[PDB]
Amino acid sequence: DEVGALVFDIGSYTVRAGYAGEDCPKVDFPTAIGMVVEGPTYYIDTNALRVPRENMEAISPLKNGMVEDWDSFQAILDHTYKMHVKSEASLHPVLMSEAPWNTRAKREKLTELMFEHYNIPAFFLCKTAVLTAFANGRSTGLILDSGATHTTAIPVHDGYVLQQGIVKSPLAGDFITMQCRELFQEMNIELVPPYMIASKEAVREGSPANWKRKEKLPQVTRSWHNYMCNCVIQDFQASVLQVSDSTYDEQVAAQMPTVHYEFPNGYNCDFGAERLKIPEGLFDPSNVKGLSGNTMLGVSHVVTTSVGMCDIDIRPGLYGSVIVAGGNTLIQSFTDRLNRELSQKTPPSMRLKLIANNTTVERRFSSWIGGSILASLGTFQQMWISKQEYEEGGKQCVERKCP
Amino acid sequence: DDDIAALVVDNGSGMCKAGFAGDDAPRAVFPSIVGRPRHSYVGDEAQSKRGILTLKYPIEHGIVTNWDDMEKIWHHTFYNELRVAPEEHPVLLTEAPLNPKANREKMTQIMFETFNTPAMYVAIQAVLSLYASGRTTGIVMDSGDGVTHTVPIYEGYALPHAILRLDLAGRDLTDYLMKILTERGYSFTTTAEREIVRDIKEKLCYVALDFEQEMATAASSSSLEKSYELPDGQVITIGNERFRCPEALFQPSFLGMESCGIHETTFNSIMKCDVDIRKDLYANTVLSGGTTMYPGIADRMQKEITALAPSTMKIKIIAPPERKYSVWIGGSILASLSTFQQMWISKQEYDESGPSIVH
Amino acid sequence: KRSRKESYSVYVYKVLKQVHPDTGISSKAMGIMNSFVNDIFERIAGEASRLAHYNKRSTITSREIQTAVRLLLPGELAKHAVSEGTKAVTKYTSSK
Amino acid sequence: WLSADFAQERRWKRGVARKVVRMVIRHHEEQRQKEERARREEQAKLRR
Amino acid sequence: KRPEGMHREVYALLYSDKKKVRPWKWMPFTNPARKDGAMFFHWRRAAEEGKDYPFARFNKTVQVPVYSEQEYQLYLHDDAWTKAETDHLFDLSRRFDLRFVVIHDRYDHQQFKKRSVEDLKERYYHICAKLANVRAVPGTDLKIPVFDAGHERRRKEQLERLYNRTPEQVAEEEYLLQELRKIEARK
Amino acid sequence: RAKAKSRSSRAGLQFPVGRVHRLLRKGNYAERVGAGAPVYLAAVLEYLTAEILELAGNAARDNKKTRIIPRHLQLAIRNDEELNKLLGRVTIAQGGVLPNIQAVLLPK
Ligand SMILES: Nc1ncnc2c1ncn2[C@@H]1O[C@H](COP(=O)(O)OP(=O)(O)OP(=O)(O)O)[C@@H](O)[C@H]1O
Ligand SMILES: Nc1ncnc2c1ncn2[C@@H]1O[C@H](COP(=O)(O)OP(=O)(O)OP(=O)(O)O)[C@@H](O)[C@H]1O
Repeated sequence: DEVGALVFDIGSYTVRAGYAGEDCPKVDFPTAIGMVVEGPTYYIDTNALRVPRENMEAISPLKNGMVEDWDSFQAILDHTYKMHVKSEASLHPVLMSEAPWNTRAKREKLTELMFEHYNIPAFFLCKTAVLTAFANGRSTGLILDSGATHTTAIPVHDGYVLQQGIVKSPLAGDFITMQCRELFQEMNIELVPPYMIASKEAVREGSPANWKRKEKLPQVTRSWHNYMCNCVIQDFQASVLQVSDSTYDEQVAAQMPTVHYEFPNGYNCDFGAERLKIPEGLFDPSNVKGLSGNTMLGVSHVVTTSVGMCDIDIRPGLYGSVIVAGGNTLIQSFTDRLNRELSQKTPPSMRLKLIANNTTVERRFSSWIGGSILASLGTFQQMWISKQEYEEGGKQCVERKCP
Repeated sequence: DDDIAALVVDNGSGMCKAGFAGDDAPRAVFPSIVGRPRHSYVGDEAQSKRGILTLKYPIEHGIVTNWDDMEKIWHHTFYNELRVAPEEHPVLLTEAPLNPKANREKMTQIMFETFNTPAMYVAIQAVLSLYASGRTTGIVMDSGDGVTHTVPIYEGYALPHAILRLDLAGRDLTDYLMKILTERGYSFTTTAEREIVRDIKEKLCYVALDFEQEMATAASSSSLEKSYELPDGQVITIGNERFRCPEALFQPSFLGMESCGIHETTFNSIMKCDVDIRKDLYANTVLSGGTTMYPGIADRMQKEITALAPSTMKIKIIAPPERKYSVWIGGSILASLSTFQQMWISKQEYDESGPSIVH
Repeated sequence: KRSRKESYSVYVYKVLKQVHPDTGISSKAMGIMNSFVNDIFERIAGEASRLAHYNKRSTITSREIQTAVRLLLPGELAKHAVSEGTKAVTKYTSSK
Repeated sequence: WLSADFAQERRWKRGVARKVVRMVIRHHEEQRQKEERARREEQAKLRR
Repeated sequence: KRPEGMHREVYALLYSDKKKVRPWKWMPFTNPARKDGAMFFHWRRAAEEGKDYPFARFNKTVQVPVYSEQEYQLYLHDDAWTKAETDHLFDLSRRFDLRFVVIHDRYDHQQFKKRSVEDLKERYYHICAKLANVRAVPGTDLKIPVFDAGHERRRKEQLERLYNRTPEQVAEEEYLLQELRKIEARK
Repeated sequence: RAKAKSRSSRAGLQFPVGRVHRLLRKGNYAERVGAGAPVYLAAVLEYLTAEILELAGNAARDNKKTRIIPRHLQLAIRNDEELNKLLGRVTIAQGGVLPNIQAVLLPK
């Protein structure tokens, strides 16, 4: 039943490639990579990426779960194949994830690029929601994925996604990074990335940073500088931010223990209510300045809208199999606040239940674990789009072979 | 008792650790090269007859070939067994950094088909290196002879989502040192000659001021030129490669191949690791491998990790006095662990699941 | 706020169904059966405690339980129960 | 059938590798405890 | 002297009361359930080389009739449904294992006017029934149980009216409690 | 950790070894209980139960009934030689008695 294949989960934040049947992906590496015209070169594992090198250039291969630059996408694929996978593509099928809102044009183009360039024996393109459901062990339910670019509620029914029920919101890791930037600029915190620091000394809490700048820094572009700053900001997020249990109240937030954090440059300080006031926008964007818009939907609002836009007969199943995934879901008390809001807003007639896949591996790599267990099944061995299928039906056979 | 009968085999890019297990030291290590006619030999004989043999390393940054080569190294290692390998074979063999499915299955296939053993186990060299001491986690540098790694093995499990690697500090480091000696005036051009350059690492392996050590030492070159022993008696005061390319680990740009300096590479590994586990990653950073025998690696890793890490988290570096073979020692211990019996794979389950076993 | 009371009905029915696939048991018969189990448990445990106290031992062991079963069960039932207990204590310590 | 298997195998694997590194700590402890048992043997010779 | 030599508890209880050939190989194989002859690989044993694919039994696709051009023009004609739409509906039904909740989402609204789930289900069932009602000889499926769409529309409407009622749930539950109260009082 | 195995399954019994051990350890019986005592006790209890259930099912089939009722328990106990001695001083509700009519009180 098992067959040596290659499972790919190419997200806007990180790419996870590995073999089908393993509990974890072989290699997970950031997606927001740089570029250097050595021709354009790309890197993996973050060790060839976060290096000060001459003329770091900007690039965006995949945004919102969709390919933005086919050249950079092909380069990332080639590098993942020859550097970490270290195996010929013709020896292993390829099961790749895709965003539900991916277009037929991009689907067919990816299919033809995988069949005419790498000559893979079999190909399959599955949706991230279906993969998350298959990983969590449910064929019907609502997948809540809060990535770096968007927070999306996707209803899957019997293993198929209902496009008309999908809902998206831009409040995601990008919004959190913007809020962290604004908080730093308001608190007068100079965001210094590590590559600009030569040495530092220990300073008292709240005092200026005593650090020395490197003397032979190479030429780096504003894009690479912002990438390093966003990496630092994401570290700060994972180390500090926490979701409020209930609706954000300034009085209750001013009674919470502060969290100490030290930036790469040595500036160390404690954060109080400002670390809990930022993650509140994910659930209630009405209190976020610079976001003068009520049409934006919080996490619970997105969930409720996605459940409501579906047939009333299946809403009980969605409410009972609400699955939570994504990187942003790792913020402390995020799922607690989500469950509270969903129990408050959901009609008691429909049972509510959230899966407890709270581990980091279970959350961030859910879409890849799903593809792994889906390709490691004997039944799935009949859904493989073969090279002969591509040659006979053409690029358009993808739409009929893999919904 | 597979624990008492334990056996370990590690291929390696520079020296296979072939030796009987159960004790705390290897027995019959060998250069691990396979020679064939130019127009089969393995080990010391091939290393001697390199002049009339096309030599190959079955280790390609951890990758190996299945049908033809690795079986020769295994036959050469079979001396560790009591010449009765078809009966005395509770062996654990090389586990490349990360090529789990294909390499593990194809290797276990050969092992069970050639020996049909009642005891086998599959664990990445990282976990064996960590068992040399034993604690929550290790981010072992594991700089041996072919590659460098940052394996964050939390609680004895190698988290693959955070494993990072480095390639330039492997074999090509000897070629860079050969080019440095060419600039000096020796001008070697083949392995049969630069074997002595490889040996130079026995003394020319120190670094203090990663940013200006070589310049500051060329300015005051005295009591630092160890004068390695050349065969022809040329004891010229080697005093620049003493500090050039021990630092190439921390500064890949110094060689020409670009990558995160070994220190910042390990740092990025533990950064990509979990937040709470990152404290133990800082506190239990291990150093292992032949390349880690450089006396300055410990202090330089201390300094660089303290510069790159927060002030609250300290760096409790641990370099075993015999880190040369810490991986082998830990593997032998894990093998001859008393109550580890039940975890050995045997012919019993092989005859019904074969390589479809956990891999 | 539930006041859940335990019983041996889940295993008394498993043994019943394994020793008689086609025969069931009523609720009153199950209650009498659980009462019998409790009564014999009390008897054997008290006899083992008495043996321990007589031997001046503060802990009851499989040997005390074996002698208690030999004392309690009559004739050709004692031997059967003792062989069953011995076989179970040997199949349990063999890590199966 | 297979979904629960991976979830089970994960908890089992992290449990298996766990107890492995575990007896590893007990083994190292047993080596220090081995030296302590040698000291106890010295004390037993003392007693004899 | 005590023989023992065995486990303490078992020992006390007992006495105190007195040719290898079968290599696994990375073998190729074909799945008879497939029609494209795609060749895959598997770590089979040395005994079942070339044996049929065991999971091939899992190929019992859903049963969906296939009307012909003449049959459609004769009997399945409908003023509010064209071939371009009916063929697509049947294709979706065959592809997605006859689940109309998903067929409705996969419906091509860009070429055909919007549809609900009940109308699609009614159309499918009417097609299936009319295809076979032409003669009594067909034994596969003759009397397809065409579901009720009229009452289903109500079951949808007067239940969506209950779904999104926020305080009305509490109000109705409270009055139902009071209703049982005084009904028991007047019993 | 490793997949937890219950002591009842490990031994090969159905009765709750865990609950038997709990009762033994918290009861009047002793200060602390060994691991082997509750296994043995549960095994003996299970054997007695299997025996009496076999006899009750036999009585039920004899009476042409599919459900074991207290009649089938009383008849089984008072027909068996050893179980009768075991439960001589025990009365069973709604169990009845045997049709043991003395030969001296019969028609003559
Ligand atoms: N430990 C953590 N704690 C909190 N947030 C985290 C953590 N790790 C990652 N994140 C957040 O997760 C986001 C990216 O995660 P994820 O991998 O789910 O994105 P993706 O799904 O791969 O790509 P896309 O979001 O475009 O689909 C980042 O915005 C980052 O801030
Ligand atoms: N004492 C030492 N000081 C410096 N370098 C050393 C020392 N001993 C060995 N080396 C270098 O390290 C290399 C051997 O690496 P080591 O034995 O630690 O791991 P390895 O097994 O050789 O590598 P791999 O594990 O990839 O096979 C040799 O090529 C040698 O040049």
